[PDB]
Amino acid sequence: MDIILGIRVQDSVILASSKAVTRGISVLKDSDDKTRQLSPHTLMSFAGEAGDTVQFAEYIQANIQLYSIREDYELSPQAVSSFVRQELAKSIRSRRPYQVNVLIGGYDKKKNKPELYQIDYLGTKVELPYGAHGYSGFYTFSLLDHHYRPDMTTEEGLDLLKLCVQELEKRMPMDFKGVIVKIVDKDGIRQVDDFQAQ
Amino acid sequence: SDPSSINGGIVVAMTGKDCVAIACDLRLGSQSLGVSNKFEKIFHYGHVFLGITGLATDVTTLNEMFRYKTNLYKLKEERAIEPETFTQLVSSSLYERRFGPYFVGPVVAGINSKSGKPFIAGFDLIGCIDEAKDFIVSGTASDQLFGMCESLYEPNLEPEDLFETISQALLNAADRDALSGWGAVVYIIKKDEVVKRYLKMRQD
Amino acid sequence: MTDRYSFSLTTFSPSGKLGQIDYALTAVKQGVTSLGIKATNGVVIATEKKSSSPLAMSETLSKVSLLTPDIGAVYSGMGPDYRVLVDKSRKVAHTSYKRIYGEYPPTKLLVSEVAKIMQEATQSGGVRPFGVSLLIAGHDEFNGFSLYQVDPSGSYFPWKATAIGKGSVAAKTFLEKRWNDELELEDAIHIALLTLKESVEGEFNGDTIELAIIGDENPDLLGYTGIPTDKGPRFRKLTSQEINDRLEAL
Amino acid sequence: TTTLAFRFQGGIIVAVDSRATAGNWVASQTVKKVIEINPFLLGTMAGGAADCQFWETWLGSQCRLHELREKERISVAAASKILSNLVYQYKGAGLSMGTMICGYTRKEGPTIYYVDSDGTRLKGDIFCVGSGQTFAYGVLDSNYKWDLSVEDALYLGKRSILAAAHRDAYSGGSVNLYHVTEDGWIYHGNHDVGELFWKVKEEEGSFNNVIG
Amino acid sequence: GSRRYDSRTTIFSPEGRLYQVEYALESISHAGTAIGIMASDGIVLAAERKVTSTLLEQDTSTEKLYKLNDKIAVAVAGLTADAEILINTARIHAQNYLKTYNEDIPVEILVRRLSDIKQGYTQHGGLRPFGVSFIYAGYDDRYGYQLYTSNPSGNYTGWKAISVGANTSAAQTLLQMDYKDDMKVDDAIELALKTLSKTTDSSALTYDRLEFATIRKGANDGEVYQKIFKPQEIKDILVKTGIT
Amino acid sequence: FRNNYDGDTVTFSPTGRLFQVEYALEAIKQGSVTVGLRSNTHAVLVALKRNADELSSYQKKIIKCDEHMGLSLAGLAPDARVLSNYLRQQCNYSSLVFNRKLAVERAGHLLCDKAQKNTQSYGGRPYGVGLLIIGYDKSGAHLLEFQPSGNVTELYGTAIGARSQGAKTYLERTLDTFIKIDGNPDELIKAGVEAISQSLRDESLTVDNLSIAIVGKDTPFTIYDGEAVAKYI
Amino acid sequence: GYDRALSIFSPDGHIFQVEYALEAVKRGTCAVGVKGKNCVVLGCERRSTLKLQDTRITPSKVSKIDSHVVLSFSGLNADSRILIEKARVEAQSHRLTLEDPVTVEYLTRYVAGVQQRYTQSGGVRPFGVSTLIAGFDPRDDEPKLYQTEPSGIYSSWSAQTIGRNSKTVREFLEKNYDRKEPPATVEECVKLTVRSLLEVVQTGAKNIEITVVKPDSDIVALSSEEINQYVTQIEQEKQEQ
Amino acid sequence: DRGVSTFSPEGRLFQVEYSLEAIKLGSTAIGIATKEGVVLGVEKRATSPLLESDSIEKIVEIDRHIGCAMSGLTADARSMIEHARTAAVTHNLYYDEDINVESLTQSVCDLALRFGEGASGEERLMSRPFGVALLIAGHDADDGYQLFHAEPSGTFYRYNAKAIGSGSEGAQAELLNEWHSSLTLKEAELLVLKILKQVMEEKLDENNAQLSCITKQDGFKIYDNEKTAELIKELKEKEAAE
Ligand SMILES: CC(C)C[C@H](NC(=O)[C@H](Cc1ccccc1)NC(=O)c1cnccn1)B(O)O
Repeated sequence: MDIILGIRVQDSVILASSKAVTRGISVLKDSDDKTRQLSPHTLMSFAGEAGDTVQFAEYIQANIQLYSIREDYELSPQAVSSFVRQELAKSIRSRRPYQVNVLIGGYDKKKNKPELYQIDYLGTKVELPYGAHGYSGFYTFSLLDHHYRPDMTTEEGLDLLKLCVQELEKRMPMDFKGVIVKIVDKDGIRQVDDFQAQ
Repeated sequence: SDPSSINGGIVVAMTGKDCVAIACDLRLGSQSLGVSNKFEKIFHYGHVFLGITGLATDVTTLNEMFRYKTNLYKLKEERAIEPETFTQLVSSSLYERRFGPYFVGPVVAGINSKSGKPFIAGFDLIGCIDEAKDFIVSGTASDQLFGMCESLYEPNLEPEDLFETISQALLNAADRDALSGWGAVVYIIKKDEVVKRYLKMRQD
Repeated sequence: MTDRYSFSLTTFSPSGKLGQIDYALTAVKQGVTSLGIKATNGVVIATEKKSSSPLAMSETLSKVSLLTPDIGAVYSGMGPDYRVLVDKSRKVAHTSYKRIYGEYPPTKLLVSEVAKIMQEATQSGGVRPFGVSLLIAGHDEFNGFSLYQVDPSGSYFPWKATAIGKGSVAAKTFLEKRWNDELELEDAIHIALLTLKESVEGEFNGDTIELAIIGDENPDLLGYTGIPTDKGPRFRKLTSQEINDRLEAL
Repeated sequence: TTTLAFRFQGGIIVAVDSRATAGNWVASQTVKKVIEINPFLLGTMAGGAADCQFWETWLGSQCRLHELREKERISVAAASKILSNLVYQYKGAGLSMGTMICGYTRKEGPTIYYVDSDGTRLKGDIFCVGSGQTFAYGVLDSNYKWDLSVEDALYLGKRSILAAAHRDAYSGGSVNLYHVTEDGWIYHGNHDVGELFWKVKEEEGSFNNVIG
Repeated sequence: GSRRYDSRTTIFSPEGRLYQVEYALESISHAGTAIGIMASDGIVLAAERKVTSTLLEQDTSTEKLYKLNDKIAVAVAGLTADAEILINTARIHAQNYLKTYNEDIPVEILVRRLSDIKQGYTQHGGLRPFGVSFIYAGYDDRYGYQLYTSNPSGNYTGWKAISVGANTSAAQTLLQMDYKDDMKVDDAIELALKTLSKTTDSSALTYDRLEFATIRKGANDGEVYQKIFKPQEIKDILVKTGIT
Repeated sequence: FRNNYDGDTVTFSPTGRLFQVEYALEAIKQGSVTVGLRSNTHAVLVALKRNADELSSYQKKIIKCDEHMGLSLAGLAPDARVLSNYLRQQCNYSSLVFNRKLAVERAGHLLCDKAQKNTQSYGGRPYGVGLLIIGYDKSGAHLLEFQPSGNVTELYGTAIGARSQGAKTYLERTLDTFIKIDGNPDELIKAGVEAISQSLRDESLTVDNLSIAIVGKDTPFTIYDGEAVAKYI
Repeated sequence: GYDRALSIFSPDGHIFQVEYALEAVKRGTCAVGVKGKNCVVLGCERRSTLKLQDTRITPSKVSKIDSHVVLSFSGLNADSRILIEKARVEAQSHRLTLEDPVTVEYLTRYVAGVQQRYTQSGGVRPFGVSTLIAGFDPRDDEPKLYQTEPSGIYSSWSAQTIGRNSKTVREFLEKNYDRKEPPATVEECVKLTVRSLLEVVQTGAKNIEITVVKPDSDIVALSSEEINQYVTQIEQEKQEQ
Repeated sequence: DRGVSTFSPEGRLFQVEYSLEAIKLGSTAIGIATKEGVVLGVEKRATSPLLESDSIEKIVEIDRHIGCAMSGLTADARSMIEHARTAAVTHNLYYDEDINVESLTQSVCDLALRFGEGASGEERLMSRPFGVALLIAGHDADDGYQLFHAEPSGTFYRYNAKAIGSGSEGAQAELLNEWHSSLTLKEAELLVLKILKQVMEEKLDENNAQLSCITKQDGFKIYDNEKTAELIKELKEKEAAE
């Protein structure tokens, strides 16, 4: 293990996810979007076992969308993350657990605060200013421990990501083919198309 | 391999003079990697306090489960659950999963609202109740906690003294455990009030 | 074979009555009088042992049953229906309460369980409602002493005092005159014996009358010693001799 | 096995080998590793012969069912997700398939999906699958342009399988070629490696190493 | 066989009505009236205890007002035993929601669910419906104070003020006349007691024949409080409003 | 009387009759006539097929159950499809498990027991079809009559359906002659076609109107229709 | 356990339980749908047996099944919730497996199939509900309107109405709707929809609700004032003659 | 009450017979089989001019070589078609070949008697018989162009020509006279259109009726409205010619 990073700045949550899909010996794809929009203001990134990954993400997506239609309302990021954790918590004691790790980034339109949730395949949840899954954190957590401020702008947060990705590109053994970066704020979810060279 | 050693974490409880205290560390880890330093392992239903050590996912699950059951209890009984009773509810709830247990070390602290009598208890992962008069210890530094407690402890301590004791017991046990620490929180429970203090400790 | 009665046998009639529940209550009306009275330091339940043969041994048929060490029951209506409700009440007190909080259920909750069992007989496929009304008396630490009536519909209500069955209307009236909130348990047993004498046709003694109390803990009735917090059931069935003693000061 | 599919200006090129092995035993040199799902849909086979052949023949039936039900051609996305979702039900049972679902609907344009028995489903322009995949990739990656002619594309496909048939012990026999446009797939023949190899060497100057 | 004795609880009448629902509704109409009034700063629930006696212990009693949540409560009109079955499942549903999302259940979600359970008894399983009508009083952070009503059909609707049980038509007319949108809780309390006092089928409206509750944002907290009125509290507030 | 006791198969009448079963029996009588008869070497089925219009097919009356066993039907055709199918499975089970051709007598007992279960249980119904079963087993040629009541009888000959009483009296009269018609298939069929024509009234038995079946010594159960029955008209 | 055949044939070949389910529809509040050239409008009446309701929280008559499809109905309210839920669930299921939202015809066929199933299954009664389903297929800019009934039959309509006095409003629409020239605009479509309800509702600012569905998931409900501005203008046409 | 699978004293199943009455109330459907194909026609019968008539689907494809027409409670036909399609596709999956028209019809008819409240024999969970009759038409290698009438009794008959629904007894007498083993496909189209025109209440046009055929070469086709309209021009011109 895909790179999965997240950072909560002043007014947004930024998610960066690696683009590579490698099966055994070959890199099959270099433009893979390891993310699902759960609702207009809630984004989920994921990494783990081959099939389980998308299967789990899409299943969560279907459920949140169902909720949205039934209630004509958008669940808070805290509610969505609690729902996801419970699903993973059941999963781990079933016949074949979902081997999927997730980051949930949401903008809570009720409070006006960004929120980042890290949940692993066991259903271990924690809320964080920044997080990662797999080996990513081994390089990135120290950079972020050093450079992170809670009042940082979205632009500052992107620079700090750029720093993290540079460190990963230098020291990680795998070629993860760069990241796709997405911002979650008051106005929704957008993709930075210019991270290949920013 | 050992679900009790993945996330790391300690909880300790003591009785004093007309008071009880319960403490935990704040670390949430994934083997060697520290993940969160804000992971509190003490919860409370009414005036009854519960700390859980062990696998974090089960720690969270069990909290949500006891909240659920104590809410229902209160609606039917029209009173808050008592420490004695809750201890029984924990035990039977854990034993219910005898051959597929929750990987946790629960700890109950509180003062009976009717009798004023201080109460603590500890459990194994399958619900065996240990109801000590002095202290209960739990977590990846339980050996260290037993050592600290067995020496530092004395009966009938005043809330302000009991605070100093339980804090030293926890702090010094945590610092000999790679998987415990990263912050610490202590609850001093008296009939009338409950005080909560975050301790200053090594961040390594 | 196979129960193919998967439909309700109790349904609403155009006027909105539930026929079978009414008819069950009618069966309760034909039943021997029973009554309960709540004192400050106890509760008494009483009824008449209406033996069906002088060849029958009336001790082998108790109408007053212990449900938990602090809770007792009595009824008016169909005896066999009552008996199975006692079996079930005793069991549910364990499965739904003791096996979960390590203590016996408070009176209201055990009542609440009984009532549910009776409600279900009113709605489930292929059954008839229970043909009984129960009086349940008990004690618990946090609610103190308490008397409850449970009817075939599954409804229950708390009482200071009441009577059910044959002479209930007369007996209820007699209790309204005699009841006050300062009654000691002995006084209540006295009121109970007076009230029941109006209902009994024949002999009125400790062999005919079945009476039980919920009062003080009885450590002599525990069967063991050594655990301070086990201070003995509060439920006590009075002996034939204990009744006759109070019938001389009547 | 080596199978490939790539998307270009002219649509989809699909090229596969035809070898089956049992250990070191060559079981067949004449396996049909392309399944014609419908006039506009192709599936490729890699891994377990039975698994692929059975579940892709089954896919055909599920697609035909769709068209009777919705009075319209199945989408490439929907077809692939059927096989994907089925295969995912069986995860861990030991199904062994590396598969490519290729088609040309109006709504999606020329479309390739990679589906395997791990439950992985990916959309893309270039895929090589099988034990000889890496060999096919070298040739394909170095000569691919969107702007290839139908003729050059067909040849690059055919030449890529030739590369893999040569180096990979478990690939070989013959090449089967397909071109896909909106009008439907067109078969472009069965080319035996035994004759294709010498032809290509002589005309191209490649395989200079081999004495011939 | 059995078919002989089947009342067929879930068929349509030729006029397209459901027999058992209608007869259940007829039973509800004889039950003690319950009133719900929503104000801007809170909600009121009031209900007349049907049939009473000197010996009925009112301190230990509850037949009409039930707590479902810390933020939701109901008033009952109909069979108490039937209501308790429904009340218990409602408490569970609330807790299931709370465990799933870590948020208290929005009032409508709970109401819709209970209404769905009732609707089912109307369409399959050949059982009699629950002889219950509910008034729901609750608060949540999406809609604020809310008042709902459900009946044996499994239909539910939202109200500023409503009544269930006996004499609803007279009571509805009275509430329609005196209710105003800018009402306070304290004014709502008075309206509910006036209305019950004007529709009782008893001589006079005494404390021992009532159950009373309020849902208030009690301003000094900046969080919502459910007050189930104790018998003495009803006796007091009955004097203040001028009924003695 | 009757109206109160004919609601289902689970109800006895005061005289001990089961009317639902008797009503099933009435569907047989309303069915088209079919005949069965046997020698010691062969067994023959002859059936008069019925059409709906002159634009309709004539509905098939003969079903094969195994290589040595088959049947003709009178009544509800779907019920015959269900019962022949069950018989097909029993014939099949005997072969796979025991490598044994099922005794015709044994097939008789199986059909009886299957029909019976539907005459004593609630929500079920009797079968509304009569069946004539012929076969050649280890004890020679056989003919069976199945009634939806469960009654199965072994016979030399019989007929069921509308106007069936004609052929039945013919067979009863012919008995001594046809029982001997061994080693000659065409003559046994001729006797069968002569039997079935004793039950004609409406119309004559035509080429696409006849259905005949034969089984015996060295003849696997075979169905004849149309052109192939021409030499018997 | 309970599998009694409640929907059976009677001697003349009718299924009374279905026929009676239709009677339940006839008692429901009226519902109407008209398709414009480039939109579909759904109109519903609000009853006046009782008034003192909370309109904020009371279940509205038009339901979103997905972002591009709406559903309205006449008949038993409770019964309709069961249908809406199954339809919403199916909509997400379709998006999950097909990777495309449902067509209006697909969704309509599903709801109708559920309705039919309840007319030949043991132990259940038919839905006392008829529905109008309206919207636009993914990536279509051709408006769709369908109707279902308790039997399970469904079909598409240029304009249709259901419920009490639907007979009246159908008449209006029949001699007022021209297929050659659908209402060219959202505005003249909404106006035709209100007009048809004004035949039956008999004075109704707060008694009429209107939902407008435009292509690509653009669905809006009108407020009382916006609706009342239509009622005001329509009654001026009558007096100017 | 009375069991759903009770016999009448005449030996008929009450529910099946009543079901047959429901079918008599349905829209007319007509099938004609020739050596050049089988034609299937139906009366659309819209209940209002606001109903978009082309959304009336009473002729459906089962497979490329089998189509069918329905009459009666048409909603009842959906699960019958679903079963038929599955049987056809399934057969092809198992046998790498087309299902025979007769085998397909038999499969559909097997569903028919699977109604009741628990009948001792197998699991018949369907509360009532289907209230729809079907005309199943197609081609196969062995027995050519075929027309079958599938009833809710589980029985099916093969027909040279057959009408079902409201005008069926009338239409059938007309078919009795008009059909011969030599019609061409064109003659059969015209003949369905003519018979449908007689029995229909409205004036038959290309909107209120629908034509279709199944030929060996092109499979099952539903004629679009423009094609049928020209056949309607054409039938009028020949009736006017004498
Ligand atoms: C899809 C099949 C037909 C093609 C090839 N598979 C086989 O030859 C597989 C073994 C294999 C070899 C290399 C990699 C994976 C699996 N062989 C078979 O399935 C097989 C089937 N029948 C007889 C003998 N072998 B392949 O993917 O290299």
